[PDB]
Amino acid sequence: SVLAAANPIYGRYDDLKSPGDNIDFQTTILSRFDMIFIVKDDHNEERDISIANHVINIHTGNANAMQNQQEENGSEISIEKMKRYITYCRLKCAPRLSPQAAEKLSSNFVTIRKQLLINELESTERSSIPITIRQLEAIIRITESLAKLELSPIAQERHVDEAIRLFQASTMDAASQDPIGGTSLSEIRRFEQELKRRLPIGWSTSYQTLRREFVDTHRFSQLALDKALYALEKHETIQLRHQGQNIYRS
Amino acid sequence: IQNDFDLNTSWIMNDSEFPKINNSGVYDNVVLDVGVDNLTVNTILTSEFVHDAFSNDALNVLRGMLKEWWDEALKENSTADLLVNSLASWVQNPNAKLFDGLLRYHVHNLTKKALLQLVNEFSALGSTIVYADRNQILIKTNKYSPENCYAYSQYMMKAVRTNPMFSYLDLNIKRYWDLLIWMDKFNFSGLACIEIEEKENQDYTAVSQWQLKKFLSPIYQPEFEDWMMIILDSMLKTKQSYLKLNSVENSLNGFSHLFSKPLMKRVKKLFKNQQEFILDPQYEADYVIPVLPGSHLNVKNPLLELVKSLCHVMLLSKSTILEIRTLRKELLKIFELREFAKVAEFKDPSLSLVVPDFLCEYCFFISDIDFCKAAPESIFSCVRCHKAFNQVLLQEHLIQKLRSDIESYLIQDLRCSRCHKVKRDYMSAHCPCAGAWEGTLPRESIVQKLNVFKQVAKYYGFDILLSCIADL
Amino acid sequence: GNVLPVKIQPPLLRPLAYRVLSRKYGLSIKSDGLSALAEFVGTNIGANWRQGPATIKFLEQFAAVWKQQERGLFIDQSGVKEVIQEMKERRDYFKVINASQQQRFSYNPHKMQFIFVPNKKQNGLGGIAGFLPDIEDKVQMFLTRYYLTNDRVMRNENFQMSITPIKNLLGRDAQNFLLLGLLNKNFKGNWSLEDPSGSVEIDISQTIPTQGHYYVPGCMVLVEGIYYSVGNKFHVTSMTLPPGERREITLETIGNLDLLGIHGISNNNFIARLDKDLKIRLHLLEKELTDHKFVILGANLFLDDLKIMTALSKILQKLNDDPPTLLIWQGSFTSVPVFASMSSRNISSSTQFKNNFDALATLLSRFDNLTENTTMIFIPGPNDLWGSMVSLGASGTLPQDPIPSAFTKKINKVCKNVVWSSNPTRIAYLSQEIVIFRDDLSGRFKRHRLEFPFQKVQETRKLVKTILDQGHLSPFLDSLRPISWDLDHTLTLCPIPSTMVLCDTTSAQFDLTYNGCKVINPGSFIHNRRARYMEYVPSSKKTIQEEI
Amino acid sequence: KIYPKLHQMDMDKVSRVYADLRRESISTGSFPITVRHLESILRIAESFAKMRLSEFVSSYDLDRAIKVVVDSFVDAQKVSVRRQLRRSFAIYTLG
Ligand SMILES: [Zn+2]
Ligand SMILES: [Zn+2]
Repeated sequence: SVLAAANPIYGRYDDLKSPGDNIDFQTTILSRFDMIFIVKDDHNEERDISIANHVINIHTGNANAMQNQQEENGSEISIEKMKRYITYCRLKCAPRLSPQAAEKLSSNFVTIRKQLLINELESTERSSIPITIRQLEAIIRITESLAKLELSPIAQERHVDEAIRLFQASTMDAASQDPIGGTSLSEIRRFEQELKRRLPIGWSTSYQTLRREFVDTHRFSQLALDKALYALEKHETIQLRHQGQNIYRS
Repeated sequence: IQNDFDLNTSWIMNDSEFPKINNSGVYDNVVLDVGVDNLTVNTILTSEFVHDAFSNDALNVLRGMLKEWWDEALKENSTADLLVNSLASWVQNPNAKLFDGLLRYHVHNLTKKALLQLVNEFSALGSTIVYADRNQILIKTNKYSPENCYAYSQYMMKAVRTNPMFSYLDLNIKRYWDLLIWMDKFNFSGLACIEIEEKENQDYTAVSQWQLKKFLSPIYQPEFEDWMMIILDSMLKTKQSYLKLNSVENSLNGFSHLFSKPLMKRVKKLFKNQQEFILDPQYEADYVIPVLPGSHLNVKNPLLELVKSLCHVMLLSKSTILEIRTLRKELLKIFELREFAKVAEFKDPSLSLVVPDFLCEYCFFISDIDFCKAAPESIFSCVRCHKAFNQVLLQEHLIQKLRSDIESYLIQDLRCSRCHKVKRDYMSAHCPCAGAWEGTLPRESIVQKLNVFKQVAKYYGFDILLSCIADL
Repeated sequence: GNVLPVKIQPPLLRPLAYRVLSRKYGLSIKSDGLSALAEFVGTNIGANWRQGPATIKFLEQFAAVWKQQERGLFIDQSGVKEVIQEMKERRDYFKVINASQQQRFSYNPHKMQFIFVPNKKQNGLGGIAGFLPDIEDKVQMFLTRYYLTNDRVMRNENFQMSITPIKNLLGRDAQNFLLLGLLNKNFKGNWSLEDPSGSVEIDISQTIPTQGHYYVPGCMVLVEGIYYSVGNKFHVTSMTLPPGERREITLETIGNLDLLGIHGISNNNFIARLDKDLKIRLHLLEKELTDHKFVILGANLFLDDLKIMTALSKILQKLNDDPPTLLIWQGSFTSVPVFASMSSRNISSSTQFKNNFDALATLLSRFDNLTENTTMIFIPGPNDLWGSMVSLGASGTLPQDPIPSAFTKKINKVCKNVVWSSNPTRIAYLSQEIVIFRDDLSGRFKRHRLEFPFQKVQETRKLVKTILDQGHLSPFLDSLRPISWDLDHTLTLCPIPSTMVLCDTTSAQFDLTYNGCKVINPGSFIHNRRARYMEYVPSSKKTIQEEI
Repeated sequence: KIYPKLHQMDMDKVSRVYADLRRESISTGSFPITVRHLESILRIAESFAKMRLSEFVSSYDLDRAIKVVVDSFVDAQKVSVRRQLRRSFAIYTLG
């Protein structure tokens, strides 16, 4: 099994730049990998305070005590015991699937494949991170490993849900991470003009009414939904409450 | 249809909070205290797709009705005057017929927009807004001497009045501030003159309103009230000296040098005496920490909070930060503490519990009321008139606030962890991406609110509220 | 002790206790148990230390009394209590309970078994705020409702064709399918079905629904149609609510659980069951049931207008001579909602509400027979103190709090048996389970009825059929009727009580019965210059009486 | 021979300094700042302890290290904001 560490071009990911020209790996090499995680840096000063606290604690003056309690309270096991347990589990158990899990995996794969096609037809370029039958085999292997952890001779929905969750995380973090890469913008400014004009601060309107109005006009549904959720992404005058019905203007 | 419960109507029913602007700091320039009147009527007279809209035809009809009311009231009609005065209370009170919550929300939003427009107009000229409210506005004046703001303040008054948006507003000046130390509505101290006079030096009187002093030890409050007056005198002296000479301002730079050594010696003596007399049984009366409603901090050494408050008052200078920090470190060196310790950080010793828009029938006067921070003998009486308020009404309003809070918590929405998108399904394990749902209203907030409600109901005698609590 | 008690020496009684309680049966006798046996011997001084059979047989009776309590491996100061139980072993057995104290029972789909939930009141502190539900409860509530409905569907005799999950509809088309789920509106504004797997859209243009039901958003519906992958439209050809089940077949799947257990309760440690005493209690109920009659009144009896007081005085005059067992008053007791008072010149709303109950204590002073012999039940209506104070007389939260104690300080003293409960309340008889629920149903199901593109006795038939097939008291979403996140289990018709008191001011009176359950429909207390109240005989017979 | 030991250091001061350097930085300019600079400050403090042949880090060494690090960070900015940042960061290296 291969565990690889890499850095993107231009150091930081530079999300303003397109995903296509941020990764220099071809499609062939990426397909063999099946768990790719993008570790982006962030700044909110709270995670930063927590990390600073953790490092100042993890200096040798303090951790040498605290970590010891982890073997005294039963929270963590030593490395050698973990090695023995993992080799024992590797030798002994080898789980198997069940038809309900197979149906769930099939439906999930169809869903993600259709979502990839949906992104591709809009972006009008090939995806930099592909989704293939290799990925279905990958989810199957993840489920089998999850069942293998507890020595279960059969794999069930409990492990399948966790495997699907991990795959969805590793998919939405890298592949479906802003697929647009940033009618053109002419309708965007036109659409920004009307909502400022027709909807003042403090009042609200139903989503159905606006969708009907701007499908009756030239904007159509494809342009409106993206514009609506990006005006939300701007997050300085548009707020959603009460499910997807109440379009509140903050 | 009105019998059925609806989310939008419930949200527009309980959203009666009126925001305010407060820019704390230390000011050496002159500040004008003004009051605004007849705001609601001016807002009403002045200014299909939107489902939350109130019927515009009715709005125009009532605008014309109020216009003819004003016209008839101008020509010596007492009845029209009283009717105009009672129009606002008619708008607020649901007991009156032909009442619609949409109309009240419309008027409230329009009033907020008008207030922000007025703030924009005021800031257009040379000004700095310190405090904003439905009833009081504090404006910082660029000039230095109160005697030189007569025609200037009159000019802003006239210019504001001539604006068509503000034709029906009534504006009045109450006080002139020579030197102000402002951090909160209930926490300020400074030198003020009532009205500027001609050819004669104005009368200057010092005021001090500080609920913070109420949380100190009974034996150190005299020290607080002495040292605060001393530092205010030093600040006035240094500003006068600078004005005599002619983000930094030299009016105040160099004021802590006057009292540093006596303060150091006094703090040493106080620490020694507290060390010697803290464990004595008969001296334990004066070291008892008082308890007040809204208090949440548990702490041990009183002198530490005394010096923390004394330093936090000075820290509001915003222009002599380094000097104050040096003095704070020097003071903390008497204790065996360090500069950036968590124990040496000042916090708010009291919480807040505000009831929006309490109505005095004797004045048609509308104002908020804070049950925790405000001083006594003002919760039970109106601000303008000295008429006692009904008590069971206060308890009923408090219980309405509590029940509205509980309902709002119950009907809240859910938000994902990683992304902040809202839940759009009636039953789903988690977000399509990573993360799990969390409530928009945290549980600890409402728990703390119920705790402070319990404290309030325990401090005063409110048996209806206690019965309401006990039924949960 | 006896007439001539003798003070014993504990050492010489120790062997007699120890042998019997440590070698034949019993274990771990404490010192307090020894003292209790010592005083019991003091009550059996007759020829003791020389009398064999009686002492040992009374110890065997002690075992037969104390084995059933907990597990009986210790005897504390309660030894005197079991002695008193021995003496006492040498209408009751009925209970009334509200939604606040109903036992909590979760459901697990993968194990097909209900699971008891520890009560937050009993193990937690609860000093400051213990009634606030947690975040995920509302997430799991609809899941639990769907689980119960799916289990009911799967247990049907006809269904052994098989349903299909929503998410499995992606890869197939031009084929018929069967599926069920929550019916509602999407954010866009179309009709959609929801499943834990996923959601799809609905085509209605050619749908023939099964008549006799109120197809309302928020209700589980069985959907049959053809998928189309050209878009996402599921062209429905027929729609029908899931069928219901009878009480006996429902219970037999869980044996006889002590959900509404009065004789015994379950806990996190173990599960409980009982069926031997059920027939005994049934035959006990079969006798003197005509004597144990209980009478209810109409809805919305207002305590401010003189006419209601006059009619109530006449009713109490007729009812004083023959006091029934239970007398239930339902509906709001004030004709105007109570809220914050903006006027200090007139009488406050709270004071008026308090005075509206004081006069009742005076009117009950002249009916000492009814006060003495009959218990009192009071149920809040739509605009009582707690609800109308926030909802202003409109609909609100269903688990309504009881009438505050500060406003009923004279009813509890004048009368000896007064009970205030929630809007839904449960009474447990010897062999009967009855729930009482006061709200408006006919208008709610009339205004929000779904429109299908294409003599008053039938409306109540449809209402009863829908409310029983759906098996929930509030078949509506969170937009219309907000429900507390945890207490929703109290609104579920999983135990399907024997008799239900459907109080509806908007529906005519009726006495229907269906699916093994009998429903009564009390009307408004006063109508068209007449007063009406109805009494139910526990022998499945009803009587309606009126006094002008 | 000499090995310094680090026990009595201001957790809050250094943590808030690191938080402040995470602030500004790429959010306002272009210089990158990461956790490595925290360990850099700590190593500089240890070196200053080594200067005196002392086995334990005192407060003066931490003050000198933080002064050096903040000075090196400040003097690598555009002349438009150097004065503003110099007056802003004057509270941690007060001395
Ligand atoms: Zn007044
Ligand atoms: Zn998410």
